[PDB]
Amino acid sequence: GMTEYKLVVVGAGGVGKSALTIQLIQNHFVDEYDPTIEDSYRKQVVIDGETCLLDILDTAGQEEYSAMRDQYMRTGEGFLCVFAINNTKSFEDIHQYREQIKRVKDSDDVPMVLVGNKCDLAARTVESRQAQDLARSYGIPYIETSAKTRQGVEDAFYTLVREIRQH
Amino acid sequence: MTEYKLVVVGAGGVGKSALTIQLIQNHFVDEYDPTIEDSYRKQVVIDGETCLLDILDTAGQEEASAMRDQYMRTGEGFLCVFAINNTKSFEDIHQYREQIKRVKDSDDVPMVLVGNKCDLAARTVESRQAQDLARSYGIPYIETSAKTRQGVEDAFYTLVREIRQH
Amino acid sequence: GQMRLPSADVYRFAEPDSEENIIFEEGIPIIKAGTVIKLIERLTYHMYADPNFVRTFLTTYRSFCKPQELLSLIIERFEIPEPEPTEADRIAIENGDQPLSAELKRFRKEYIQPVQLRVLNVCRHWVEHHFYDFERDAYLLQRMEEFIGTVRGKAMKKWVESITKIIQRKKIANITFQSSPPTVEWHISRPGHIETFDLLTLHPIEIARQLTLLESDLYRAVQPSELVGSVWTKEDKEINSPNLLKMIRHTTNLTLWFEKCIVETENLEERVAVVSRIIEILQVFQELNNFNGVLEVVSAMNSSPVYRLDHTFEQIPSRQKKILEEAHELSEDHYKKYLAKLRSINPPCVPFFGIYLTNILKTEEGNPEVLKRHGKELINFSKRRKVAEITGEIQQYQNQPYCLRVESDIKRFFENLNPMGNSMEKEFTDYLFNKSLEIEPRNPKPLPRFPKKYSYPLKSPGVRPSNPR
Ligand SMILES: Nc1nc2c(ncn2[C@@H]2O[C@H](COP(=O)(O)OP(=O)(O)NP(=O)(O)O)[C@@H](O)[C@H]2O)c(=O)[nH]1
Ligand SMILES: NS(=O)(=O)c1ccc(Oc2ccccc2)cc1
Ligand SMILES: [Mg+2]
Ligand code: NA
Repeated sequence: GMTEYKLVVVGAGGVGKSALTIQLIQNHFVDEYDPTIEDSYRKQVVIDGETCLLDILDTAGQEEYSAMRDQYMRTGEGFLCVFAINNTKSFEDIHQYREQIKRVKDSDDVPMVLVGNKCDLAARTVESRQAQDLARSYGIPYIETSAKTRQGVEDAFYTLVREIRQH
Repeated sequence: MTEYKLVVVGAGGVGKSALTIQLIQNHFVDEYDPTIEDSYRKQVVIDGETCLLDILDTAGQEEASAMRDQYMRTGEGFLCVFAINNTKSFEDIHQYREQIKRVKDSDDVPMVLVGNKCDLAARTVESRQAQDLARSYGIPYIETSAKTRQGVEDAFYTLVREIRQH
Repeated sequence: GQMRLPSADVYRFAEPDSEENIIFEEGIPIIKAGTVIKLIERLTYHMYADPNFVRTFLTTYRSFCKPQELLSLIIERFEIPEPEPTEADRIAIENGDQPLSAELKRFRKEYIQPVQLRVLNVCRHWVEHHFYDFERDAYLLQRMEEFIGTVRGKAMKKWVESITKIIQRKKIANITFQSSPPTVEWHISRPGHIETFDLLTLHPIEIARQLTLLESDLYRAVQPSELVGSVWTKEDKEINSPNLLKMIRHTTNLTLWFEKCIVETENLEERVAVVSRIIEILQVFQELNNFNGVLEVVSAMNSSPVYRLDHTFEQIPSRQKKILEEAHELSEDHYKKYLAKLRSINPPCVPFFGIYLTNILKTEEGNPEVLKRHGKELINFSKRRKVAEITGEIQQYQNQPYCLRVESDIKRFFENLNPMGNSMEKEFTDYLFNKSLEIEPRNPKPLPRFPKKYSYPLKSPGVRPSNPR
């Protein structure tokens, strides 16, 4: 029946990456989560009038298992590459995540979006122009999100689904 | 996975904690540190079925004797432990048996009678006397050593079988 | 009737329950949220004990209460005032008679002694299972020693004297099986000849056994202090989570060693022998319930350098293709079959830690520290219970030891494995991928031939154990 999209979240640890999927899948209006619950990472949505099922893999917390990244990444059809806007190192990591995705998928044109995540009130160190320039150099969209207000969260995932649909 | 709530009861110093820690960790505790209340979990396959044992290790010292109803209500089966070199601990068994029956309002509570410290030569409770008591309760009698592991799995897993057939 | 309580003005833990200080979940109650005073009251409640509450609380409390403040609060809880004589007692004393003191005796037996015993049980569990608070704060330990060492009165004496000794033991600080472990197995490399040890020269049974002992020890060493607060992801992770990181780094190193053994074997026939041997090791890992080891192999076979080696995969025997594919199926659909298998086996086992890490991290990030109710902020205890359910599962699998004999030289060989050498990660993983491209070039480039590198027999001894008398 309805299309299922397998999405994979990648990016540096320790900087609030997990808030993106939690806020999406969450009871939007009750701040609560049990990740152990069967299908705490599946969500039926309507994007541009077409109903589909999102299956989101976010292995946040497992970043030190670096030799597992290839296997996790190969499961995905589209990728959210996430950095924290107050952590320049996480932004500099993006290039290698994208190169690794391209190698694992054996393609120079993998659906992906660049996501800049505001995870606290600490001072921003990556300006939006820097991230827009990076995303344009890759030919991919850029979305900024808040880890606290849910702003941008739907846009990040829906934009990625549109990249898959238009591949 | 079925969950089973087991409770280990008996006089102070008979080896309730040593029995439990031998089952859980395969380690014999030499020290005598009187228990207030400890709890353990163990996943184990018994008769081909996986279950989860919740084991409550209780206080045998008399100073805690007024605090037993709370754990007897929730326990599903009871290991009633005495030491075979301690006749007073054997005489204390019937007091635990009667309290469990009163609290659970039942004549048919899963139990096993355990004679511990069977590695020690200097026995003062004969097996026959304990077996007679067990028969009067309708329950099995198993002699154990927390030190050597003799009988330890048999005691706990026999109790699980009695809960499973209850 | 119920016992009367001290005035809440002299004893804070007698304040009535209300929705402004405690909220229960929908036969002991389960706490959703509460003030720290109410959490400590219920932790040490006179009517019962949740045996698991003490572990949950002591594992997670530092997210809402400092260790020094916890000790102050449980000392305050312990020091319960006794009621004054009743009218009947007064009349007896006025007549020169001894009072019955029925209400006082009941309050001692049914309120003071259970609450005080449960406070001491918190202290005992704190010292025995969460001693790091005292290792990191010597003054906290002094305060605990002084408190325990000055408790008077005979009802608590046995436990006070015991806890004093336990503390002194902890400051300066053996397995039994019924059956014997199986005999250590040897193949081309013989005992003592560590210089010949390698993937194909050690016995595959013994590779899997010694790696399982190593990985089990690494799994068993991880304490909850390394997990609560998601500290293994934060800037001080090397300070706060050293055993967890050692465990993960071992897993990563072994996965990379498997990949390196494969792609540095340029001859196709020899490389098939290498891959087949690693799948045999995976079979023994499965037999031993070493799921960490199982996924070490699966991760290597699904890595970019190995997964693309179609000419190698084509020559793997069908039964071994099936073993690898069924092992990979454990990870599919968010580890659905792995989780079911872990919960079905008979331990000992070595779980894969990564799922626990993700679940702890997401529980902490996805739930608020406090709940706001009637203008008050209540500690969200349900969130802490969820974290402690995960740390409790971890601990349950840390109890059971493997009945396998250590081989000190094989153990040292795997402890010292260092496939990356002095290279950085990107340099090394690009090297592995370039080797993959060399030995099996992308179509339509032709497949080259390469000379053999191993001078000893490639035939496996198999993975069924042998038993001489
Ligand atoms: N020889 C021998 N000693 C044992 C055995 N079981 C326990 N002991 C010893 O007996 C002492 C008391 O054991 P322990 O497990 O603390 O007894 P308990 O019944 O749990 N005591 P409590 O009711 O106060 O908590 C310890 O010194 C322990 O080593 C056994 O099977 N054999
Ligand atoms: N997804 S899986 O685990 O079943 C799997 C299947 C085939 C693989 O290819 C190869 C396997 C071995 C050597 C070379 C190549 C890898 C992994
Ligand atoms: Mg004990
Ligand atoms: Na920065």
